[PDB]
Amino acid sequence: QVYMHRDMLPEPRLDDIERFRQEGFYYTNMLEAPPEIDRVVQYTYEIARL
Amino acid sequence: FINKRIVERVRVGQILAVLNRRFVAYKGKMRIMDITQSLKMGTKLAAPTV
Repeated sequence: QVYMHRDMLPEPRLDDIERFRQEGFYYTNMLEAPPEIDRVVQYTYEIARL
Repeated sequence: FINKRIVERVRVGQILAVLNRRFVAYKGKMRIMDITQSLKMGTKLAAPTV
């Protein structure tokens, strides 16, 4: 279950430094659930070669 | 007797009357390559033939 998809690195605001520090902000590329099957395009070697 | 026009006396006004053949010539930018040597067993097509 490996997918290619264009996404963006988060850019959170720093209006209050200490409150932002108190929450453990982090980013990951791990998915909570696979995407909907109707928005996935399936590629194979034959189609890529064609 | 042969029945061919090998030698003919012509007037100077008819010298250029032999220009009646069409020639098609490639321009200098074109390249002519012989690809007969590429007929070797161990190759595969991107889109296989039916």
